[PDB]
Amino acid sequence: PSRLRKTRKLRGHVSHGHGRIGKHRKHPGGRGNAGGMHHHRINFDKYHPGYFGKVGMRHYHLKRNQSFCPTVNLDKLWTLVSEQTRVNAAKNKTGAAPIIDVVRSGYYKVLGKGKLPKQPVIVKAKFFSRRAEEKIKGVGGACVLVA
Amino acid sequence: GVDIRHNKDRKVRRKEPKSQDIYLRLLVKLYRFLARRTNSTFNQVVLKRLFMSRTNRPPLSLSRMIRKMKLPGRENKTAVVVGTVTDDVRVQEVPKLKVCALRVTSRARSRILKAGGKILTFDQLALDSPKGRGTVLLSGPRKGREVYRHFGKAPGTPHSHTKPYVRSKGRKFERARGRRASRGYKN
Amino acid sequence: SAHLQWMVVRNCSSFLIKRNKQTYSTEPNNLKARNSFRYNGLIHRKTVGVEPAADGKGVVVVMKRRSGQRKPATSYVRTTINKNARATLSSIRHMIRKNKYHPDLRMAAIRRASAILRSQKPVM
Amino acid sequence: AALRPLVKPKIVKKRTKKFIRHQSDRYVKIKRNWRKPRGIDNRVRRRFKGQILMPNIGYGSNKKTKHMLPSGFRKFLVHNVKELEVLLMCNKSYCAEIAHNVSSKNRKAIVERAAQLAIRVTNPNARL
Amino acid sequence: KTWRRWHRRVNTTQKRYAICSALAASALPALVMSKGHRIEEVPELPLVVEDK
Amino acid sequence: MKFNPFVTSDRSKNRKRHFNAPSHIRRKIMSSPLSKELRQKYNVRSMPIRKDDEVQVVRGHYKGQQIGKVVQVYRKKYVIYIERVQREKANGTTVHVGIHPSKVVITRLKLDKDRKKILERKAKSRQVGKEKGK
RNA sequence: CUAAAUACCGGCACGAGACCGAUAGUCAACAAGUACCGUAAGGGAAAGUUGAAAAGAACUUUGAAGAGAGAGUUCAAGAGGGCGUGAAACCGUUAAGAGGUAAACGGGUGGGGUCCGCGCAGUCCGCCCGGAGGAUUCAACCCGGCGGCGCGGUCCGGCCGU
RNA sequence: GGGACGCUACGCCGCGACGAGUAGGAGGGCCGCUGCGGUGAGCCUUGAAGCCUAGGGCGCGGGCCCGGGUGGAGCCGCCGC
Repeated sequence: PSRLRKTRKLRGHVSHGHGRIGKHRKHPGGRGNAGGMHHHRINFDKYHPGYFGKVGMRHYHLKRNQSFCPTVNLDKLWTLVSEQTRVNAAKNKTGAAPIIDVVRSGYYKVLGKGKLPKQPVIVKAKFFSRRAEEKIKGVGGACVLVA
Repeated sequence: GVDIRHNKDRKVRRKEPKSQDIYLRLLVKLYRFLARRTNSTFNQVVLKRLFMSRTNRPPLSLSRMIRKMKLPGRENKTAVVVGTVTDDVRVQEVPKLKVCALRVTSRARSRILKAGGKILTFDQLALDSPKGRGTVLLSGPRKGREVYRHFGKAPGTPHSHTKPYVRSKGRKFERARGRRASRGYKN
Repeated sequence: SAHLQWMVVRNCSSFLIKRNKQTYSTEPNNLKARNSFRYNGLIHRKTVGVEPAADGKGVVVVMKRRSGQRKPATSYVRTTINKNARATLSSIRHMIRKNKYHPDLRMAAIRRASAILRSQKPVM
Repeated sequence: AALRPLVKPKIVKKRTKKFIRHQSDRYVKIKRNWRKPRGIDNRVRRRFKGQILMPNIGYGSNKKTKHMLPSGFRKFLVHNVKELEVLLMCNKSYCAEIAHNVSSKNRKAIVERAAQLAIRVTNPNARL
Repeated sequence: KTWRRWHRRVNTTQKRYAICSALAASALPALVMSKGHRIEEVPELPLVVEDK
Repeated sequence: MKFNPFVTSDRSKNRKRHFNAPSHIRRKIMSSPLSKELRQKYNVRSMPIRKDDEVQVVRGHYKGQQIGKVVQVYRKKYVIYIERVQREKANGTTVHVGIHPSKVVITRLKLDKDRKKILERKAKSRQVGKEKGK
């Protein structure tokens, strides 16, 4: 909508919203990110700290497929299986703990961020955290490694 | 000649919502009558919040509403939320509740009614409690947006922890001179 | 409902016309011919309408029933009054006040009928 | 013998002369329509004495007498016969005016319908 | 230029929302009158006709 | 609506075909309906006109019930010339007034070996709509 | 060695447009890469519209003729051959007004024109009274139809339940 | 225990205070142009657009509607784009 833009209200105004002393010239400060070690030093330090310099090790042929290790917290652990299995787990008097295969839903590591409900589980995952294991053992569950 | 400043003689606030939808406007029309005819300030907070923008009336998660009803106005007491009532997946047990909201997510309607709860709209709230009697008014985390992490004191400044504007985070993306004590300086 | 449909017809309606700093509506049952919530003939469940007679002598009074709300062929019933000036205004007053049929427009129908009878009066 | 309005208030106008453009008399390319000057050294822009007055909000007419004809009515553009029956409940306040492109045989359709409804016409005998 | 953004995409839920609003407003007698339709003689506005 | 994708609906293109049509196409555009007495006998709606056909004028300033024959067919002007359809020049000579073939009804045809062949052929497919259509 | 998915401002034939409308849109809507310019490489225009149909003004008269005056065609020559509509700058003529501080302008009046108000005897509308009139005429009953409401204190039966 | 108006609620009404402006910013335009989807049982050779106008007027204003002349074939109002 060009009718809703600013240029429709600027008709009849000489400087077109750009001033009379500092005319809207072509490139007063330089094109692009010019002047990092120069006249644009303060903006590059007060808003982008760490822009200039090298740090860390180079890695020539990096494949993002190798580093794929998605994580899941203990908050949304019971959301992986359906709600029907959660009701029957506490309802069952034999103590048959349902199995939640973390790799099946698309995660590899389990992190112990959240609280677990007091009913046993069997957790199959590719990796585990230290705190995630003690929370599972605290309820009376088992951590099963799988590859 | 009068030596007064017209710089801030015009208060900036919302008189009517910028939304053009007609269902909110009919609810706004209902609560304009309740504000100027009843003596309760509840009809003054609801009417003020009905004008507010989407970022001003943040969604309220279900687990927060359980948490604030674990410390309620001493138990039958309804919940009034101007925003949207969203569902939380890291909550196990939900009690029966009386919830008033402009919008409720579809999973949250099934979860509340499965526990024997009740969901009311704002026109039903006026028929139930015209003055807001026996009501708890709640709101979501206003600073819960990711936008506020970029706000405040600018980065590259001592004790000014604020997320910078970076296209992608990595080892060579604003970890150099402005951050390293080995390279130049740090704050 | 009445308030829900009013927010739609208030600006984007075919019967509404706006020119010369004025706003009018050409609805068949919009007596006083003004775009307003009270006077809209299509919006409300109960509607009073005053129109000139088909033969030019008398007035027809449009009465809207509450049974067939989505049945516009049956919802409207029309009665023709071809009596004297005093008796015509007495009947339209009786159909609105004594039936409690949308009573805020009783005098507006009286004003419209008093001019339609004057319009069909022989011109000097 | 014309159609009187309901009331005849005293029409007051703060200014009746048109607001002419600055230096509109000096040039033909400069039209009479008002344009607000925005020059740095413009005498009219900074309200010099003895210069062209600029339109302000203080020249607005009274809301009671705004858009009212000297006869006491307010105009309404009418294209066909069907638009006449709108004004029969606005008879003593608003008048009807026929459009320029209305044919002569359709103008002589309109006039008598407003005469039966006692609706005042600004231009009844236009073509004849 | 030819590469001006001519086309616009709408969410699937929003596309289905307006159709539901369009169908629901077609059953109210007052709204269809405002579209100028000359159907005052129609017996029932939700006009359902046999499959013949 | 037209449904053929290869048939032009453009106004500028259609006028280009009409004003730049070749001479054998010009004759086909110049077709005029037959008189009503011919129409049950030949079962033909309209037909291209030739040099010697009896013509009544239906529209224009020269319309009437007079019977006149064609003088010539001027395919370059979209104009035919009828016998007594003419106006007076200034110098005293007479000039034939041009009448478009659309405002022309034929009361008598010019029968020929090639003329007669079209009559059954136009009446053949005219009937075909009444066996296939019925 | 090897097709398919792929590209296509050249060419052939197409269809279409929320595009532009003769200073726009291709340079070129027209005898346009033409007229024209430069030794050459190359540069490169301007230019659409009578009328429905020429029915393109027969004939008379002045002038050497160009050009007119009559007459005629047309619905219209106020469409008369670069002719539809014909603005402004500019010029010619008619009417009015004015004129030694260049002209022009703002505010306030006054005078003169211009047409308009179709004003030239100044408002009608209701309620009551009077008397002159003229009706098929009022209230109240009977019959039929229609509509509204009902807390019928809760009549009966249908239909639905976000 | 038988009765005036009203209320396009984005509407109407009542109180007080104030009104400068360059660069610059914001809001309202029933200010204006062009084309598209709707809409006015819209206008129109008994005269469209365009143009001229010593007339009547409206709006603070951008501008707009009638009256007269010319013109001969299209044009506009409202809701959105």
